[PDB]
Amino acid sequence: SRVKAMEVDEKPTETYSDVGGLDKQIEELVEAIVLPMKRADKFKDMGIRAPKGALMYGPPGTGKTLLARACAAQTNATFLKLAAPQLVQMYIGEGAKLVRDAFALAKEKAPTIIFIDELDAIGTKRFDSEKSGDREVQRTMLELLNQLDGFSSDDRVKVLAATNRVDVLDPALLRSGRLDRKIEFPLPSEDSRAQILQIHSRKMTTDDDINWQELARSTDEFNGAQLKAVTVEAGMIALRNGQSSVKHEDFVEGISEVQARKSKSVSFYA
Amino acid sequence: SGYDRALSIFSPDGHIFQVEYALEAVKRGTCAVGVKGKNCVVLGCERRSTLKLQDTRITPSKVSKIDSHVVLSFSGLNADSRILIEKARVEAQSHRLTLEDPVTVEYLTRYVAGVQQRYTQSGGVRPFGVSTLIAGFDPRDDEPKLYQTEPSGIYSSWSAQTIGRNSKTVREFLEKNYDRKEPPATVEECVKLTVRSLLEVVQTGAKNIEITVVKPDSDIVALSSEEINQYVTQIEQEKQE
Amino acid sequence: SVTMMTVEEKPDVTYSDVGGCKDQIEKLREVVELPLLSPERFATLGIDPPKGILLYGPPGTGKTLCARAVANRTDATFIRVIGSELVQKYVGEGARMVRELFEMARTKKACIIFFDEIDAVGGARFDDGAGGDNEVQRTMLELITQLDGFDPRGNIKVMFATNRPNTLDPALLRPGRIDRKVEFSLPDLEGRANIFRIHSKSMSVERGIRWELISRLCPNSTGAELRSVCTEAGMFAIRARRKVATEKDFLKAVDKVISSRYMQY
Amino acid sequence: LVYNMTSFEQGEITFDGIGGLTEQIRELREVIELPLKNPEIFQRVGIKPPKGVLLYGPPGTGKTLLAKAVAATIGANFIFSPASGIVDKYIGESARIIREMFAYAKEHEPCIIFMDEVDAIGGRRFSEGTSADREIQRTLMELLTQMDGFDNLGQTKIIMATNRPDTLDPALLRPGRLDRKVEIPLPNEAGRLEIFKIHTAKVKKTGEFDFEAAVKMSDGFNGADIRNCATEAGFFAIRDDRDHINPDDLMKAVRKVAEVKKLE
Amino acid sequence: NNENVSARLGGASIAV
Amino acid sequence: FLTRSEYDRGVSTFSPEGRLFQVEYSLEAIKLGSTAIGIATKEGVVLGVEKRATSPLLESDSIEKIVEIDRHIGCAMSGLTADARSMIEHARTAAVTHNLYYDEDINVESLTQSVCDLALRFGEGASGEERLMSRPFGVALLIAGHDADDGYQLFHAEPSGTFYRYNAKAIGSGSEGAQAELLNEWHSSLTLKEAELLVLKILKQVMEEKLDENNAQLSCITKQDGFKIYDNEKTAELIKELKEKEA
Amino acid sequence: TESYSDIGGLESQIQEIKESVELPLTHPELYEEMGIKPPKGVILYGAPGTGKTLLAKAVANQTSATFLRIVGSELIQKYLGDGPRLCRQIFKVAGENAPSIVFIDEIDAIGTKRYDSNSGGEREIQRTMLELLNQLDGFDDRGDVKVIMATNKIETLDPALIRPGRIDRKILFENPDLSTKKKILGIHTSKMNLSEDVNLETLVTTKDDLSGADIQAMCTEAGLLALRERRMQVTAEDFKQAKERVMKNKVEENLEGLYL
Amino acid sequence: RNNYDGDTVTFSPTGRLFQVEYALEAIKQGSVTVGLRSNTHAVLVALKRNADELSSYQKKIIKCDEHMGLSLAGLAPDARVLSNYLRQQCNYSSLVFNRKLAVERAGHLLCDKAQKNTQSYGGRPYGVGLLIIGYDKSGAHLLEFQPSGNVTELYGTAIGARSQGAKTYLERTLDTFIKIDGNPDELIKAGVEAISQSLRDESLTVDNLSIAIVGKDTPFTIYDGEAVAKYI
Ligand SMILES: Nc1ncnc2c1ncn2[C@@H]1O[C@H](COP(=O)(O)OP(=O)(O)OP(=O)(O)O)[C@@H](O)[C@H]1O
Ligand SMILES: Nc1ncnc2c1ncn2[C@@H]1O[C@H](COP(=O)(O)OP(=O)(O)OP(=O)(O)O)[C@@H](O)[C@H]1O
Ligand SMILES: Nc1ncnc2c1ncn2[C@@H]1O[C@H](COP(=O)(O)OP(=O)(O)OP(=O)(O)O)[C@@H](O)[C@H]1O
Ligand SMILES: Nc1ncnc2c1ncn2[C@@H]1O[C@H](COP(=O)(O)OP(=O)(O)O)[C@@H](O)[C@H]1O
Repeated sequence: SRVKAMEVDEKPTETYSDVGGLDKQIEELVEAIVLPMKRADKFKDMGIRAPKGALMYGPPGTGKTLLARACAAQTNATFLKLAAPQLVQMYIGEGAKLVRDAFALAKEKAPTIIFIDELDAIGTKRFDSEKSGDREVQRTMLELLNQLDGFSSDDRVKVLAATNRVDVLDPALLRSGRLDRKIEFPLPSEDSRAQILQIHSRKMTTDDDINWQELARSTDEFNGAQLKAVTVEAGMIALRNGQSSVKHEDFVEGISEVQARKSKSVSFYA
Repeated sequence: SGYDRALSIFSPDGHIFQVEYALEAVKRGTCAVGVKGKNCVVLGCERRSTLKLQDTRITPSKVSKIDSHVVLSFSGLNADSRILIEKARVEAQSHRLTLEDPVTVEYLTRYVAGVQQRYTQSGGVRPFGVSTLIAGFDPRDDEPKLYQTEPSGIYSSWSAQTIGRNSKTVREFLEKNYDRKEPPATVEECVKLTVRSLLEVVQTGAKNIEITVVKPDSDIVALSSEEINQYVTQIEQEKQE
Repeated sequence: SVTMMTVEEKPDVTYSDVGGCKDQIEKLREVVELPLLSPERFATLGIDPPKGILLYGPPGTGKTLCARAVANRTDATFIRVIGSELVQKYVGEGARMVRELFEMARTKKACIIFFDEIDAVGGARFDDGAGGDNEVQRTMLELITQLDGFDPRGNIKVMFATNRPNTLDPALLRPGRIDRKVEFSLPDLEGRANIFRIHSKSMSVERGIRWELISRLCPNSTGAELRSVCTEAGMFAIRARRKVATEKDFLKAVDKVISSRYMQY
Repeated sequence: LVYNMTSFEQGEITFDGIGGLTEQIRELREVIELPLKNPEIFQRVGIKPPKGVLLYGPPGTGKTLLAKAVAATIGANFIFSPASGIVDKYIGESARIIREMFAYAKEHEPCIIFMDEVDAIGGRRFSEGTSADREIQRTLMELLTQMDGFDNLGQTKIIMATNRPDTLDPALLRPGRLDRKVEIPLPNEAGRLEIFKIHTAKVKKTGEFDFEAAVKMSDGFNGADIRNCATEAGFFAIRDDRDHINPDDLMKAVRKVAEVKKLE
Repeated sequence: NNENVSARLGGASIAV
Repeated sequence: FLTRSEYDRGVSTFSPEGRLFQVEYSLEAIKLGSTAIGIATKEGVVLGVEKRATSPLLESDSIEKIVEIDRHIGCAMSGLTADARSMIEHARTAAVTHNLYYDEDINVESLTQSVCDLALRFGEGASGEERLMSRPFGVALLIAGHDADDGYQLFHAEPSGTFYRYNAKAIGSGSEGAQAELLNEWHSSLTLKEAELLVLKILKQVMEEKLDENNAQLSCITKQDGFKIYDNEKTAELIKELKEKEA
Repeated sequence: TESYSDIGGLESQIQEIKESVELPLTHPELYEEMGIKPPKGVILYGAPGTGKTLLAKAVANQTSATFLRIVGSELIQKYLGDGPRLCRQIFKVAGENAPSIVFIDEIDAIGTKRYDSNSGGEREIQRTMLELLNQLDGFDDRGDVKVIMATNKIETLDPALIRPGRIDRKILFENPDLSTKKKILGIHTSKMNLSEDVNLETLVTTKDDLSGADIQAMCTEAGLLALRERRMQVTAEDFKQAKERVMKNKVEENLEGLYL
Repeated sequence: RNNYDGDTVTFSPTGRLFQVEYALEAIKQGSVTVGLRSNTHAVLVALKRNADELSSYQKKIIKCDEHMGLSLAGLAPDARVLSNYLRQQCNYSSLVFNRKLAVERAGHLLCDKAQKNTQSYGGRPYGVGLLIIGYDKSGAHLLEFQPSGNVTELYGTAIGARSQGAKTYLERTLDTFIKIDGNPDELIKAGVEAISQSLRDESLTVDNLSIAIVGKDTPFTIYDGEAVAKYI
């Protein structure tokens, strides 16, 4: 048994003051998945196929596993945060029975949202050595997805999914009706990088005479995962030298210690 | 790796590669030995007896003089050796022209190395797959000397030296026998010193050798095939058992 | 069961017997000892230390000894999750152990573990996600499912190892998953001069030696090519039958293990 | 089921509730429906019924909605085989999949294929890595023999959709089959309101009509444009909790969302 | 309980 | 985290570390080369070199790590002995022609700038020049000499451009050990004979073989006598002098 | 089963295994007197037809200890998770049977670079190469069990296990020099008649770019080649025709003759 | 792998150049140097690093002409090229026109040189940023230089390793030392508390510091050595 072992994460949540940037991505979401949850009438009464679900794709360390936690407690819609692996583990007579129970409960407690992890383990496009190891998994989720709407349901259950690879998956999920709104998480620009940097640091002790700007400029090919970690090790440097705060220096040497450069630093320069 | 496919880059150990790969080419060539007595120089060669269709009327010759008081010997490959021999003898007769004075041997030796330095430095060029050595006498003196040269472009002054196949056997040998405590005096012991030195390679073939020596007063003299054939025997005459 | 068998039980090795890595420890014991010994100074600022550090370096560079040198020092449970104990056949029998592995650790406090040579399982990046069944894919996704997604635990220290880091996932450079990437790399002179001395304590040589000669004579080398010296150097005297070592003996001991001359210098 | 929907031969989407064409769809009426309707002539002439067709052109045309739709009129089983999703790095096992489906199609009594992005098959072979490109023809060539061997059936029809026609010139596979190759259109400005009339239905919106829509639909002539404008124009009357559309949102929609449909 | 799985017992595979 | 291995096959490519590598490798060639020492009293400058006996049948004066480059200047090669010759042929083409374009004697700080103005000719030329070399050439000279402006000083000239006025240099196979301990054996108030002692001492701790008149060499500068190097005979009598002193 | 007095040649090569294996059982007080413990590991380069396996089987003749029999490919298995157990089995039992020796041969089968493949089977050897590492030096000492591993080519193989901690000396073999061909020839030929023609110091000679194994083929190929002539004993020209044969297709210097 | 960064011919996949963008981390592994302005007198200061506990220090400030100088930061030998270049223009627009070369005209053509190396296959970018000062017939100025070409006219800035620990002093105190004039004795004091906020325990030995100054009635001139213990 895992469904009872699994529970909604509605009670502890980020509270959404912790995310930084991402102006339009969430505005796309709320305009696409949230407003309809409170106006089920018009998207049955005005007459329109509502957005059944949506997908977000983008590289790691970027705010996929996070953002799906903000929106729920924001809106008071219970859920579960699911795990493709624990379906795919050596237990086999539950991957289907679980996902049947999944929408079953989420159908109850309505209105609700539901969300899944990386689809690396259940994308499963492959016609390789044995398909039947997993084809009974997705097909129930397909049928379970078909339960959501099609004959004027308005079940109030809505679905989302995150994954790095938007290409390895089954090409049977991009189909019409089931879902058509794949969201890109772009890597951040400099004005977007800095809000990420303050927000993982307000808990930390600092001074006020920083210019956070060029510290963003020093960071390209980095985002949130690459960012707080230097926001960590600056404080880690503060002790070995013995400070009671973090200076501008300690951040930037964080950058130099992401990849351990350790430059000669006096080699015939001036 | 990839650090060894050019002449204008350094490996992280600091050393270039395409040069000392030449030292592997020259190792594939024939011997070339030289010794200076008190007042006379000698030079050897690991001549081949390939086949009975080369004209005995013209034996080949590693050695090639450039002026009547200088000679030269080499090993490696012959094509790239033919050039600098001609850039040498050209340069010497110019020094007689401009200065009305023959060449000090050191000046010559820094011209052949003065090209083996550019033919590796500026790319678009391959080195000279050859090591050489110089031998002779300065004008107006008996001072003996021989100089070595190698494609890195440096010039040393050994008293005895070799280049090529099983040189490692020989450069240790003469160290065991030749020494400055007793410098030889005349030809028949500098040659009796040398003809035995070849024997690590010659495997008892006397159709596989030539030899020359040096004079003061700007002369030379070559040597015959029977005039060693006796020296094949006095050196073996000690080898009774 | 078998997991209970693999436990350190006090090997004898200090930090006195390690040399040129005089600062690379100062990263390693910064995360292990202090949160387990002196957590108040972080707490005076009140932040989350890193947990789940790593170390990578060339072979024979001197990393495994540190991983056991830290064992006797801490007087705390040391755990070795070694190979041939995570990828047994009969799926379910393989990945249950790692679940049971942490479960012992989740129960117990003041606990640190060790994963020797993760390149087996973590290094098995899915070959373009191919294979209709990937037995290592499922068991790698669980520990990140243990360690990421949500917190496994709050007081347990973890260190991995790798002779070859580029194998494993891009998900093991990332907080929760992994925090630090320490890099053991080749010494310098002042490190080597303090690696010779420890391996020559037992040796029966007589003074008149200046290892400063030797380090200038031994270029880029590992911390294990510098003990083999002490064997062969001490050995040549044996076939030559002397009851003591020289210095010159080292000079023809050094020539072998590193292993015709650059006359152009 | 394992692979694909198969439509149970009766899921009856409207091949005419669509702003597509009449000439092309009537060009297809020949090769499929006429024999399956009327075998009294091909029999009388003895010619065997046709062998497949190609439908070139880039998307927006609806070059897959008609296909399963007319298949629903006649009632065959509609499936997929996207060549992008068929290639496998191994030596064989790209041709095995071909062999499964011609067999498995025949496991069913009728069945028709919808291949797409088939340029993955028909490549120019500019790399010329003989370890690979010797195999690319190997799996391709198996298609040519797996497709028309002994199969004397009148049920197993074939379709191949191929954006970017004539990118393939390893082999044009012209002679014999491909009895048609439809000259596909794009959505003409006249067809805009032919299309907007489709999706606008099933709405109570105070009309939401205009002639400022084809000008807006100019250069955004793809069916997704109209599906999405009616989507988001539907999301603007609710932007203020209104009751019925205004046509200005349409003049706002297509003007302000064909942007992405013209720049990228 | 003789549900002896096939052990996923490997096997080679040609490339490209 | 792809590493240095890629941006290290070209003189004219930086790396995200912000640096070059080929020039940074050139410094790792003189390391292979034999030692070299130079320390400067007020009374006079000295030098010191190992010569790396390869075999006992080489006339040791065949090869030179010391040059009477001018009346009042000297040098000390360390590294590839070949490409050094492309400097001094240009160096003592300056100290001469400066006695023509100015009919006087030269100052070093032009000279060490001149040679260091040359080594960077493989790229941007100082005086708007062009390129003449594909290969920065690895040697590290020691331009000792006298000018009447500041007196007795030496230098250290890399192929990488910049120079430094050391008061006590050491470069070659011993820069790590020697230049550590000259820092506790340098006095502003030395003699000359307080100088040639240690330079033999330091050159003894550093290298392989027992010393000899043949396996070393050294010289001294003084304004009136010039670049006077020492015979094997004279140098031999200091070596003995060290021993009875060492008792 | 063989012994010494059956090689003759390898002397610079053979003093090591003596110092690794045959000796320390005898007089370990030597090694400790210095304060030193001998190697744990040995390896033998290739250059085939030069007597690698021969050396190992010799010491087995006189070792007064337990000695083992493995080639590199007995380690690997099929069930995808039982291979690497087998390695820990052989090392613990050797400890149980200590002092012991092993011999893993042709382990280029196993030892390769971390090729980072995509097959599914070539992975299960890389783990099998790895428990060895984790077993052999790894984390904990093992005691007095010694390795004598062999191969035929290493110049791009055997990545990381070749280091101290695991292996300490790297003996190498080649085709012999002229000096060794003398005594080695006496070995095989010391049972035949050799009627009067011996002349052996010209029979074998440089430019006979042959092996240290082909000679016994030449020795045996002659006797029957004389037997068929109804002459059991032997002369020189028996051997001349043989050397004419077996040398024929070893090498050809057609690309030589350019370095004049 | 951040490809497209083998040479300065190629763009990014966005519109960026990487070899340039990698040069800018060269200045960051050199020393620090700073420059101010007043409406009459300007100044610059630089800490010069040793090579050991025994060597000399690095010639860091250089007179290109009398009404104008500079102060480098980063790779020096590539600065000598530029320093020789100004020394020709200034020695060209006075043998011909006799006019004092306008300081702003200098940076108005160095940018037309760092560009023409950015284009073509060969050479490098001038991997150094540097500062320029100068008085002219218009008034005092400061002009900086970073390798990409963009120069800028400023009141005061600084560059090098750990320099933004000085810029904040300037942005904090900018309104004060710009009206100042007539008394360089305290302006020169300004940079010293500006730079001393940006140190790794360097402690500012007299030998470890170089100062250069210009003015209307004052030529360019270097103050180093024992004449600088004053301005500690
Ligand atoms: N917009 C953001 N605001 C705040 N933090 C962010 C943001 N984007 C990323 N982060 C940081 O990145 C991390 C979260 O990344 P996330 O978990 O969403 O990716 P992931 O799920 O780890 O990716 P994968 O599923 O491939 O493992 C957190 O440490 C978070 O602080
Ligand atoms: N500083 C040092 N002092 C003493 N010995 C050292 C030092 N560094 C390395 N060694 C030697 O290196 C050996 C261990 O190497 P280590 O296991 O750390 O390399 P490794 O990369 O972990 O090898 P593997 O990857 O196979 O585990 C020990 O036998 C030890 O003697
Ligand atoms: N000195 C020798 N005396 C007698 N036989 C020798 C000698 N050296 C080599 N051999 C011959 O060489 C053969 C052994 O070759 P080797 O040791 O290379 O076999 P191996 O270890 O399996 O290596 P390979 O796989 O390359 O043959 C023996 O059969 C033996 O007859
Ligand atoms: N002629 C048309 N009339 C109305 N809608 C269309 C038309 N063509 C395409 N569409 C819309 O576009 C979608 C089909 O996309 P399509 O262009 O067929 O993709 P593909 O070309 O890859 O098959 C349908 O869901 C439909 O809403």
